[PDB]
Amino acid sequence: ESIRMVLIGPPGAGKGTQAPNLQERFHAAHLATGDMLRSQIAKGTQLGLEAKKIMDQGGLVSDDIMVNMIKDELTNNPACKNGFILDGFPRTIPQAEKLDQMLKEQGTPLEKAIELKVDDELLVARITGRLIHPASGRSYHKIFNPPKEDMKDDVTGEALVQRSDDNADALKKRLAAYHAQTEPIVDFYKKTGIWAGVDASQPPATVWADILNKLGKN
Ligand SMILES: Nc1ncnc2c1ncn2[C@@H]1O[C@H](COP(=O)(O)OP(=O)(O)OP(=O)(O)OP(=O)(O)OP(=O)(O)OC[C@H]2O[C@@H](n3cnc4c(N)ncnc43)[C@H](O)[C@@H]2O)[C@@H](O)[C@H]1O
Ligand SMILES: [Mg+2]
Repeated sequence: ESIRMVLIGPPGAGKGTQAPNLQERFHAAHLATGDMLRSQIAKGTQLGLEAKKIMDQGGLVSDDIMVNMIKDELTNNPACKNGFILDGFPRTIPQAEKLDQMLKEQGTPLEKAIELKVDDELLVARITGRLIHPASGRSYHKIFNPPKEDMKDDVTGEALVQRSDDNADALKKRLAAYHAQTEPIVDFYKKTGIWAGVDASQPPATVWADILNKLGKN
């Protein structure tokens, strides 16, 4: 129950769905930069308000902002001493290089980078059917993964919402940004030898068993 890892995948691939599994199993901290940004928006902070406009256009928030955010969480979040699951970070080559240097100075290098590979065609249905519980970050899908109490988060009973960047127009922008900016990082980790690919087109429990097999832990 110590892992230091990155989850990489296109929008809707399943990072947020699998992260709880990894978190349970390894008692690692789940560091999800999308959720962090959405917290900023919810607190109504100036960073949150300017990030929202970029997020809804399917753009990427500045590397400087994102690196600083993660630097602080690694440094002064106690939970990141067990290990951590990075979800949505790094998202660009500069973020990947700077993370590399941060973890070198701390002497705690990444063990695995798991790519959740899934064709883009499948991603539209996942995005447009998604409901989230804003408070926990938990995602459901109207077709593929329903709440038992529909439109209600099961674990709190609290209402589910749609994400404001979860539409086909923004998603086209999101997918392009992923192929242009994020997908090069997979090669970076291939060169460092910590990459493993997973078939994220399978259903959740099957992807999870695939991830466990690929972490060398099952
Ligand atoms: N480091 C950074 N640098 C720059 N900018 C940054 C940044 N970090 C964040 N940002 C910014 O913030 C924005 C949002 O970031 P973020 O929120 O991190 O978005 P993302 O990377 O686009 O990912 P998603 O959350 O959409 O996908 P997911 O894979 O986690 O999906 P889920 O598991 O819910 O699953 C999707 C849906 O399908 C479902 N599902 C999951 N798995 C399966 C399966 N196997 N089969 C069927 N249904 C499934 C779910 O139930 C759900 O309905 C960015 O676009 C950018 O603006
Ligand atoms: Mg997510």
